[PDB]
Amino acid sequence: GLMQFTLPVRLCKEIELFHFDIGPFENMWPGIFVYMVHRSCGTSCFELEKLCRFIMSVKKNYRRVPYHNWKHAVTVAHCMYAILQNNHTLFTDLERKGLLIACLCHDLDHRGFSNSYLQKFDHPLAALYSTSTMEQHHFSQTVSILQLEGHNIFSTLSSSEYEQVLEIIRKAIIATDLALYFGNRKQLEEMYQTGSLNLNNQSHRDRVIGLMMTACDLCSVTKLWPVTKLTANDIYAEFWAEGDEMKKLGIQPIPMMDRDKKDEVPQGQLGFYNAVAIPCYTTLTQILPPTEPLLKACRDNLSQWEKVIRGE
Ligand SMILES: CO[C@@H](C)Cn1cc(-c2c(C)nc3c(N4CCOCC4)nccn23)cn1
Ligand SMILES: [Mg+2]
Ligand SMILES: [Zn+2]
Repeated sequence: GLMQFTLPVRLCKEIELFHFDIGPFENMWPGIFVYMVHRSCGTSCFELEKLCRFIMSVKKNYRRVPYHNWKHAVTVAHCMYAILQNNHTLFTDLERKGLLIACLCHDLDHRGFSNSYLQKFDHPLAALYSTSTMEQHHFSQTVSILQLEGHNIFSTLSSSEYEQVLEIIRKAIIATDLALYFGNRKQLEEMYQTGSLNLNNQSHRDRVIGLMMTACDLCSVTKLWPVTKLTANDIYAEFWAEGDEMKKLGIQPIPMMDRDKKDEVPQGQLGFYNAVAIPCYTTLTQILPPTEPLLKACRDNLSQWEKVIRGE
């Protein structure tokens, strides 16, 4: 069904740009991922029936929550595609293979609940996974799908390479734990400014891949303002539903997850953009200068939040 999809020609041109919004093409998302895989890895990387069976299985294991959903999977994959494209050489074939599958799988089975929640209100997942709670469960969900019948898209690789790619993926998914991000950036900014950053160093590499994942995970802030506005509505809904359950167990949530304090959201993003996004895409533009448009967009959206602050 999926397997004879062919992407529209106007979309072949625009999918290459950073600001591209997948949003209005819901039925084309599976075929846009397939297209994106073929363009970056080639038409022959996986067996089509294996890929399409996997791609649809992933989709099934994403829930109908307001933000951390199938749409967000394809969005973050797209932005990876764009970075990989604009910096093709730097990364290996096995990295390209893994990061796109990673971005597409990185929130597999999200419920709308932060690590923080799952840990406080003592839940199984926090039981099994002490830290980066959900981000582990996502990688687990990735492998259970990878090991369904006819779903193992990697089976034509050696054991050696199957366990390299799965590492790349594990690392990547885990790194989308925004908790881990902040310390990662600081190392990169330093490794950069001290003339010492060496893409050849495996450990330096994984950090950059890490920073890449966070640039991708957050890339909603790098789209035209109306799309960015509308997406924040989607996360904050998810955040608010979370905050309501803290209220139903007699605990005030942080303002961010309290729907009654929605006035403060503009300042919340103003911080998040200053504390996280601007620095995120600023270290990324230093390491990979062809990703500059991402920092460009972030800044435009910052002043929109700043504008909203002062009555405009
Ligand atoms: C729900 O997790 C809370 C405990 C803490 N927290 C909230 C965030 C957070 C905030 C404020 N905004 C985003 C965010 N986006 C920024 C708004 O547009 C959508 C993407 N993505 C991921 C995590 N985000 C990161 N950590
Ligand atoms: Mg996540
Ligand atoms: Zn995500």
